Amino acid sequence: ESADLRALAKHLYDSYIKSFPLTKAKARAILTGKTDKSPFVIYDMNSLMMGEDKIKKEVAIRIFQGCQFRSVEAVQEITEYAKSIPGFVNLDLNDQVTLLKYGVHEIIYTMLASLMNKDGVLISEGQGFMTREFLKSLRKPFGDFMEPKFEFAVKFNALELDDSDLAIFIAVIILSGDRPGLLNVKPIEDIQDNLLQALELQLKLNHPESSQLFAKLLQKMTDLRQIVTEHVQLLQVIKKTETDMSLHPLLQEIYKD
Amino acid sequence: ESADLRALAKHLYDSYIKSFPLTKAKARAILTGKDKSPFVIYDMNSLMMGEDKIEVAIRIFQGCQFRSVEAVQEITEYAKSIPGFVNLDLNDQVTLLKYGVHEIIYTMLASLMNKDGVLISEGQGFMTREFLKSLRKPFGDFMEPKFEFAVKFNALELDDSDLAIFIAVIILSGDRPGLLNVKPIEDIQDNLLQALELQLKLNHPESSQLFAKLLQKMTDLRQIVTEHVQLLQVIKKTPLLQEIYK
Ligand SMILES: COC(=O)[C@H](Cc1ccc(OC(=O)C#Cc2ccc(OC)cc2O)cc1)Nc1ccccc1C(=O)c1ccccc1
Ligand SMILES: COc1ccc2ccc(=O)oc2c1
Repeated sequence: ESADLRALAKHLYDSYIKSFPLTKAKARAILTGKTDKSPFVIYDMNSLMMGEDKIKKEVAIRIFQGCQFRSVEAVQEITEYAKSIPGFVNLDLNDQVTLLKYGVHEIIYTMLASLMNKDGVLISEGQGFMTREFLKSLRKPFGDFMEPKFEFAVKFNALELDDSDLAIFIAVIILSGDRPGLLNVKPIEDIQDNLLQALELQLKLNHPESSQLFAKLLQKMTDLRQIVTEHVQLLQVIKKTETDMSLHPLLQEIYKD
Repeated sequence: ESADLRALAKHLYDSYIKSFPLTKAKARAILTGKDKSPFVIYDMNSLMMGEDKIEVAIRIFQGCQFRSVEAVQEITEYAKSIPGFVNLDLNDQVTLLKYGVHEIIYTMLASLMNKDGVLISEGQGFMTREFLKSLRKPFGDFMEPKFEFAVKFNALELDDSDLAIFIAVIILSGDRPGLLNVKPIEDIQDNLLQALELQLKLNHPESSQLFAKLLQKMTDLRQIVTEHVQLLQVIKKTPLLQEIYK
């Protein structure tokens, strides 16, 4: 029965809204230009320096540190959302930890896309907007850390997915049977089918004109995995290059593999 | 008319049954007996045996925390069922659910509980009251306070149907801190109180002022929740998983 699938989608969207402070719609409104929400934009060091006045060590490191603290915030929100997903809590604790560890970074990048536009990415709760170039400008090796994300962001954004569509999609990502170190795959696999079934109906209903959106969206997953692998490689260089720099413990634990 | 209250009462009962895997009647049948006896842990060995059938002090508490998380999701599904809960401001729904859950968990917990022991693993196993009491502080005290409440609360002899309305009343609480709008929450709560009152009289005509007595309990729930959090802070003083339970 579709109603069951529709109801499940409704639940996920509801959980998605409560779980995440900044929705895609809110981000789009600030970016679209729909006065109250207008974002201070950092395109230069002085603007970044200025940003402190109205927005919440080394600048390249400080900015990289900002993401690490923010990622921690995302992990907490994703983790909160993940519990919402029907039957995720029920799964074996190790599997819950394993799914979240592998799943979280992919979701963050997907979720990040909502903030991003070819020019820049929203920061500090949408209070400020950071230019893509400025992040690109960052001194090696830290400069091309958001360059991969931006590309995924235009390509993925192209989809034009609404928050409701995303909430189911993030759910599918988290509940992935094919995760290294899983004790039970079958319980996870069954849940994903429901998410997959719900997502498929949701896209058709939501984006009737769009064709093979489900297939196109599912393809996106390969890109997310590629991005995560690239980031880990980049992270490895950062640690050796910067002995002094410190990584968040929660973030480090996810990193270990 | 009155039919609406009865309609509401049945609707909550159906939602309550669907929402929760294990019911007081189902729990009752196992403690009373009626079809395989739950594995019983009275000893450290039995608990070790218990894991396979289905450190010492710390691990058990985690299971309760793990179970609680399951309860919150189950409660959330049932909470949605309640008429007009979904319509409420999303911040309010989160606030009612957040503050509401602990009181409901203990109330739900009570149905499983008997003076001697509390059921676990969906009635698969029974943990002896004495064994829980034995556990090294702060853990030894932790369960016992719940047992005392359960015995007194169980005294009412409420049926699952009575609980379902009662559970809705707890969730729909105006007092909760940070509510943006309370007119809708109190107005819905008022209707549920009306439904609960009618349900008790019909379901328990012989009982006198059962409604008032049930309303009285809430004070018990608030103190128990107050106690559990206070003990919990003390527990703190001794990875990703933290995030889950939080
Ligand atoms: C270690 O954690 C990570 O994997 C993160 C992934 C990530 C990427 C984006 C993200 O969300 C955000 O986009 C954000 C944010 C943010 C928040 C608060 C803030 O004020 C202090 C400032 C901010 O820019 C959240 C997480 N990436 C980084 C981690 C550390 C340092 C830099 C990054 C970058 O992604 C990065 C980035 C701009 C150049 C170069 C690199
Ligand atoms: C999963 O097994 C458990 C372990 C611990 C508890 C503790 C409280 C409870 O109500 O139910 C439980 C169930």
